[PDB]
Amino acid sequence: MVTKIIWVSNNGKPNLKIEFVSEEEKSNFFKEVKKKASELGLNFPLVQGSGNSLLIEASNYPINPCGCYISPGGKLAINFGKVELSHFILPKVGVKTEHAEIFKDHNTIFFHKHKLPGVNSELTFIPTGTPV
Repeated sequence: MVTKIIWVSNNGKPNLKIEFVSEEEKSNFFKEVKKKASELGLNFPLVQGSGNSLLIEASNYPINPCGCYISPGGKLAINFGKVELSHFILPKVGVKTEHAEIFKDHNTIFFHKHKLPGVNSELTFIPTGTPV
């Protein structure tokens, strides 16, 4: 699983760090997400961080809409370019309605402030069928 996500700031811009239980899981996610982005004609700025982590880098509107940005209201937002990429990614990360505003026919989510309030805030996930 994705163990946690972290709002980080790199070179003054918001990124989302994504940690995995293993390097194998990280590598599979990287490959699958890059494949899906390519099939959708998108340059999705998912980059390597470490053996077990990746980063989603900042958006570059209007050249490339995909990536992280801070919304006017101060929420960490991620634009996935197309709804199909958001739909593909979110269940693999574990992001659900309790974590973010998610719209069925739109390409962008907004993390709730109370879940990810700022830089270096972390959000951990519950493994699906974990015993008490």
